[PDB]
Amino acid sequence: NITDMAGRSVVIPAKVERILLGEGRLFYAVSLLEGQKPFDRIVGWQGDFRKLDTQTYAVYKAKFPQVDNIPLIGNTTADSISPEKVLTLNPDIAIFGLSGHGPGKNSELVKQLEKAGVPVVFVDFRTSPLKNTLPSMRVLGKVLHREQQANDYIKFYEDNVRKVTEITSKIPADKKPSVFIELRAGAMEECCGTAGKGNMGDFIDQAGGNNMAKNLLPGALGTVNLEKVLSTNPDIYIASGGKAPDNNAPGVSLGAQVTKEQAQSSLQTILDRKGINTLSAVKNGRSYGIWHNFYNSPYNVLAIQSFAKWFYPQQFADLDPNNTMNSLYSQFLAIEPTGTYWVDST
Amino acid sequence: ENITDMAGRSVVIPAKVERILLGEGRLFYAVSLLEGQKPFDRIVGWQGDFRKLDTQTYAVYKAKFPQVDNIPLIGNTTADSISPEKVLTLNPDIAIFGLSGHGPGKNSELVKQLEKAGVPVVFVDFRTSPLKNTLPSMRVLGKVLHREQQANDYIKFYEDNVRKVTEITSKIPADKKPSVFIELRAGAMEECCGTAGKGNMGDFIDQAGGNNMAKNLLPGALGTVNLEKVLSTNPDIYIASGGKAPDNNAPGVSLGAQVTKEQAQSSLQTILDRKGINTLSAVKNGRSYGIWHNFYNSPYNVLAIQSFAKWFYPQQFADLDPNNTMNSLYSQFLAIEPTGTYWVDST
Amino acid sequence: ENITDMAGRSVVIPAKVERILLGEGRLFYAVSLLEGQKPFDRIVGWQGDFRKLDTQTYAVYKAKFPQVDNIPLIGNTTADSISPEKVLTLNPDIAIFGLSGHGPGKNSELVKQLEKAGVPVVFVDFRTSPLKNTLPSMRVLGKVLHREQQANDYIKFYEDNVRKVTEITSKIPADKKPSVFIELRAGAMEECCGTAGKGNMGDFIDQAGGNNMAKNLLPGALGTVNLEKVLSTNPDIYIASGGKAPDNNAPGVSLGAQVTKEQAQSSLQTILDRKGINTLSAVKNGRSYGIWHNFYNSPYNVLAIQSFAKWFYPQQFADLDPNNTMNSLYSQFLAIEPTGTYWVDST
Ligand SMILES: N=C(N)NCCC[C@H](NC(=O)c1cccc(O)c1O)C(=O)N[C@@H](CO)C(=O)O
Ligand SMILES: N=C(N)NCCC[C@H](NC(=O)c1cccc(O)c1O)C(=O)N[C@@H](CO)C(=O)O
Ligand SMILES: N=C(N)NCCC[C@H](NC(=O)c1cccc(O)c1O)C(=O)N[C@@H](CO)C(=O)O
Ligand SMILES: N=C(N)NCCC[C@H](NC(=O)c1cccc(O)c1O)C(=O)N[C@@H](CO)C(=O)O
Ligand SMILES: N=C(N)NCCC[C@H](NC(=O)c1cccc(O)c1O)C(=O)N[C@@H](CO)C(=O)O
Ligand SMILES: N=C(N)NCCC[C@H](NC(=O)c1cccc(O)c1O)C(=O)N[C@@H](CO)C(=O)O
Ligand SMILES: [Fe+3]
Ligand SMILES: [Fe+3]
Repeated sequence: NITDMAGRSVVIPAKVERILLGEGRLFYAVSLLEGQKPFDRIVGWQGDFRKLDTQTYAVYKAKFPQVDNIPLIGNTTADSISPEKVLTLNPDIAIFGLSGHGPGKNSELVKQLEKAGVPVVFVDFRTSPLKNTLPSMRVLGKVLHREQQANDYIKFYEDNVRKVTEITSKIPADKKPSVFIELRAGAMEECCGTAGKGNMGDFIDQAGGNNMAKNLLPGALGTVNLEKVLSTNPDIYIASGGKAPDNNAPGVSLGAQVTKEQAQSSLQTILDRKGINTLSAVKNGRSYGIWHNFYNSPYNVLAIQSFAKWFYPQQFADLDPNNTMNSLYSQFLAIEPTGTYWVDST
Repeated sequence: ENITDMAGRSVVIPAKVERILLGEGRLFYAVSLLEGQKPFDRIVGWQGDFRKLDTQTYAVYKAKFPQVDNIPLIGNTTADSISPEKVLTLNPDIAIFGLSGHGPGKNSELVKQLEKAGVPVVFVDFRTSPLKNTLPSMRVLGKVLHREQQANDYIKFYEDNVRKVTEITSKIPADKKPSVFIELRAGAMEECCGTAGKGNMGDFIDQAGGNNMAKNLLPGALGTVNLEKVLSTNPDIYIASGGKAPDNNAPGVSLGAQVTKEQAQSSLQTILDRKGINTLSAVKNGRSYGIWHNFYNSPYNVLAIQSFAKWFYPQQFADLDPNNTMNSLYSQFLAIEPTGTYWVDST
Repeated sequence: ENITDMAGRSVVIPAKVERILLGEGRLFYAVSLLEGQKPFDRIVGWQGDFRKLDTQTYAVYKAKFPQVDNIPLIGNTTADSISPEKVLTLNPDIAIFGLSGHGPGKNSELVKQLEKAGVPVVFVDFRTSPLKNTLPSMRVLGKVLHREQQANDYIKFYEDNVRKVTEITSKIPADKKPSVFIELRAGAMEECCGTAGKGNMGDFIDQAGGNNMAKNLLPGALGTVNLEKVLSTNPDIYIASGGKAPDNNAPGVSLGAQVTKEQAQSSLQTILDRKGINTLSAVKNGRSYGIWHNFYNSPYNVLAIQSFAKWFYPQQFADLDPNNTMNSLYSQFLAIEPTGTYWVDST
């Protein structure tokens, strides 16, 4: 038996072959365990990975066209999941997130699955990445019978994060740069989405930054008004996005099918917005883009490294997130790394 | 032919023993010193604490003895989870229990049931009063299990290896002794900070010539002291106990048979990086250490008394090496090979 | 409604409060700023520290309110002496506790008992982290006791009176600051010398633009530094805290509601005449002072921050008078008349 991220006891199945993904992008944690056979044990998933990660999807489709035939249990919201379609896939395990675009610990679907005799595991990369990322992988390892892959990934992760924390854990608060992260910048109805005590805030903390929204918000995600950002006038501005290159909607283009030219061109649009464009950080060129889906992925060590190099350029001159990304893919994944997951303003 | 156990009770020695019941699984450690190359041959069943709270030492014995998985578990990790029915159907001819711990005590119903069933019960203790009880416990186990030679051999080994410490620390006056705080299962409890009073690992601090800051804060062998009380006392030496497996992302110190030094140093450091702890003088000065938790209930505890002495007086015990003591212990008495890290220093 | 206390815990605000339990008696000081001319009307019971460790302020309130003697004492001066049974039979509708001090903390059993009984518990702090916690504590007490107006009035008063200091001392560079040692309950402890680190009266030294010599000697808010370490550091300014009653022949500094300037100066001098202390440069040069100890846990601590700034930079704060601040505090908020000596200079 194991304790999941909701504190609940889960009896590990003897053999797993029918994994249900409550949130599609929980695939990222699964991908680190399944080696060259990524989709072999997925009976169905939330449609967020296919619809909100179109780039990473297309790359896996070109090498694995059977991905199109994995059933979508819903669209991009917990409320759109048919519990009936879920149960007819006869899962032998269901992986859910404490938060996100899929069911949480108190949903009806979780109770239905408990009545059906199906083990449910809660992980978390989104609410409390710092507390939860590694424990989540340890647990997924045990319940999916991929302890070796999991232990390998934890060692890789700890080592690559320790490269940052060995330095930033000793830096005193008054020497840290102030940071604002604008999630899905440009692309929300009301500006400005950001992270508080949690989510990408954990990355700012680890990378030795000072999140200006840490004390403005009670939860992991929330909203701060444009004028509050202008008034705080933080040292460093970071925008997250995952927009596909050939999408004329507002947002930052980043992901597997994005070139540096397009990442720079679209970040600039984001930085040219009224108000934003007068920020000291934007004028001084301390303005950056990070791929949004790192907000819910155990690949988040790539962002902690990208934030650290932006917060202390020379102290992390020698650190290369692209090499960490390449080591990750070659050691663990079944596709080749492409595209741009981070960008600096021209 | 009768013996007095650690509960003051007389126990008549069985003519032949072949079905030993272990009230606490980790009481196996005392048994292992007697059974030579046939460690599990006489164990009918045991509490699940050894298998579930000592996964590393378990796995090593499993690789050499896969039949260990088939020894029945009479419960999980608490006295209240033991089914007395499963116990009695194993038809034990002796039951070994601890005065304290994760198994039944002298006043439990199960002890009375066993007395009604005609089964001798022996109380040992390595946990409440290690200094008073460890050697008497082994003497007794020797007599009731018909391994007097092994027991007497282990007592001589133990006394000699402890005397290496006490010859020096017994002459040191109180005012030249270091203040010490031991945080049991540091990082891994709900509320900080577990420790030992007059008993348990406190006995080891006493013997090794240290001054346990919790000796007078607590009435019993185990208890709790608040973080702020530790900060305020600001002791010269900080020690954290743990037994966490390397592959366990829960909080705590990794130590045991399957732990490397790098793993032990990295995980001790996490423990020392916690708010409050990290401002301790002992932590800043590098007088910060890790000890394997299960020494809190094992006659192998001479290893800890030695590690403490070398931490309490580094140069006066430069020449003492607990690893040589462990290697001699294993080769003389056990059926497995010593591996892993049972003690670590901070870098 | 709901609020966040000083332990990070959410507390549901009672609709009406009429039975306040004080975990530490001297938490009364925070309550007194809210209750106007009816100070004791809503107190069901309190720790005995206010009555036994603040005999002077007690006696003054007794002369105007003799019913104070009938408020139940839930214990003496230590968390361990509180009967949880007597507490629960008072049927409190709220309990106010301190993160630290002579009453229960966030992890005590009594706090859990009260949670089981359906009684809201609020943690405040004037003692561990006065700078971070004093004003947030008052805002919170305001909300849960339905005295938001009084609380907001006191915060404005406090901020303004502290700003009179910080406007000046916040711009002073470290190398122009005087070194300071504060000896808590000077002369009156078994082992010299109690003091404050990064917290407690240390926060006041920081705000008043001083350099606390124990800031980096200690991990916690309170601790101990040896006499010789003080002598060696030989700080610019020496401060002794006390609250001893005039007619008490025990050692310590006399300060409080019933102490005259001459009793405060005479008793400070005894404290400064002690072996070792009397060779300090600060003592010989007359930069030696007394501060009333209970400011170590009171939202009236703005009086200590102001007394400190005036000792640290006499001419820059020539025009500042902490006595006017106390009188403005008493007249605006309290139900008694200010008397006695809360601070003293050596002649
Ligand atoms: N399209 C919707 N109606 N909901 C979206 C899903 C869940 C929601 N998402 C976010 O708040 C969010 C914020 C910033 C950036 C993102 O990518 C986001 O997905 C959400 O998290 N809701 C909370 C509270 O209900 C939760 O599920 O815990
Ligand atoms: N809690 C909400 N109602 N909205 C916040 C999240 C929902 C929605 N998110 C996306 O469209 C999205 C796209 C790519 C990756 C993601 O994680 C996403 O969450 C959203 O942000 N909607 C905007 C309007 O488009 C909004 O509601 O502000
Ligand atoms: N999981 C539980 N509910 N109880 C655990 C077992 C019994 C308990 N153990 C400890 O207190 C303990 C403390 C520090 C370190 C350890 O390894 C521990 O096992 C226990 O000792 N109970 C006391 C009193 O009930 C006793 O048996 O004497
Ligand atoms: N007496 C108690 N109620 N708790 C303390 C002991 C119980 C538990 N112990 C262990 O997990 C354990 C592990 C390895 C070796 C041991 O000897 C153990 O006791 C424990 O400490 N639980 C924590 C919370 O999980 C706690 O009590 O706070
Ligand atoms: N009478 C006792 N045995 N203990 C008193 C408990 C409060 C204790 N007080 C001090 O340490 C103290 C030091 C200097 C000056 C003072 O006026 C003091 O009251 C205390 O603070 N305990 C801390 C740490 O244990 C706490 O409760 O967190
Ligand atoms: N926690 C401890 N063991 N000692 C520190 C404080 C205990 C005691 N305090 C007081 O008597 C006192 C008086 C007025 C106001 C306070 O806040 C007080 O704490 C104390 O100082 N004890 C002395 C012995 O006299 C000591 O322990 O050195
Ligand atoms: Fe989202
Ligand atoms: Fe235990």
